[PDB]
Amino acid sequence: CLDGKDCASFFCCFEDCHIRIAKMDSYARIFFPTAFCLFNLVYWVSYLYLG
Amino acid sequence: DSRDYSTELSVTVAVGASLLFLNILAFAALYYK
Amino acid sequence: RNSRAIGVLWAIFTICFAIINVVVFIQPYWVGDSVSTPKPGYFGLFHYCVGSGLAGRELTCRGSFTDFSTIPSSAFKAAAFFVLLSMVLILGCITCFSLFFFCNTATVYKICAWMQLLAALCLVLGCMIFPDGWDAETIRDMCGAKTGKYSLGDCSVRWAYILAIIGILNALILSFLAFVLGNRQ
Ligand SMILES: CC(C)CCC[C@@H](C)[C@H]1CC[C@H]2[C@@H]3CC=C4C[C@@H](O)CC[C@]4(C)[C@H]3CC[C@]12C
Ligand SMILES: CCCCCCCCCC
Repeated sequence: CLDGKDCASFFCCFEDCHIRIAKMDSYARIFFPTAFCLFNLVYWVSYLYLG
Repeated sequence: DSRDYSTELSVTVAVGASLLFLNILAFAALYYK
Repeated sequence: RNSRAIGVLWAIFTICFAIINVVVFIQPYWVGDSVSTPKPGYFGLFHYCVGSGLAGRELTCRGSFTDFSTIPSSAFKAAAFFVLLSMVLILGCITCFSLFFFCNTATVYKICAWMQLLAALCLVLGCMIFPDGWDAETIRDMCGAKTGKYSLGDCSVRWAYILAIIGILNALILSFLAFVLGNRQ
């Protein structure tokens, strides 16, 4: 309504959203490893150089 | 010793202001579209 | 060319904000001493060092977020908890960067927009709650008697507290950037 669109829809992408659960493995194969690495990285830093 | 640490505050304020100015410049450039 | 460029720059700034967030979380140099301060030292969310004052400083250091019997007050506990949620949320969106190959951009940018906004809310709530924790007896003893709730007194805000405010503003502007990017293109 102000250079954007309906506050509810400009923010929330409820449109076209979901029976796409079948692709979850394809997400997890990237989502589960990557997250661990991030945590791992932070962990070591948080105890090695600056602990 | 220093007991105020004024120089540290000044330099970190400068760096933060620089980074915010980068973000604001990016946002303005995107808004011009 | 321009769209992927602004996306990459937004991702880089998001990573920089994550570094700032973890740095302000870990470090104890939030609030410092002054000449009027009787006992030299410093303290943060969980980790704090206080001077013995025998001959030099000999700052004994105590406190870690892992232990919950060493936090001066529950206000610092809540602040540390909220900064934990902020760090977790920003790291979650950094993970979501890797989700672009499968999900469409218009949804992933929105997901990080909401995640960064939630991280910003958590960080500002923690920052608001942190001054409320200066009523603890150790903080009063170190800073001074007149130090209290929203009363710095002898002590002063160090680089890390204002750096947390810098991170707050970064979180807000990055959230707005992600919101506009998601609808754009
Ligand atoms: C997997 C993703 C989504 C979230 C990961 C969050 C990680 C990075 C968080 C969760 C708990 C956190 C730890 C909690 C407590 C402490 C003790 C403190 O004295 C140093 C930091 C340290 C060691 C934290 C480091 C970061 C940490 C390991
Ligand atoms: C091309 C098919 C395989 C893609 C797998 C996803 C990348 C590897 C993640 C560890």
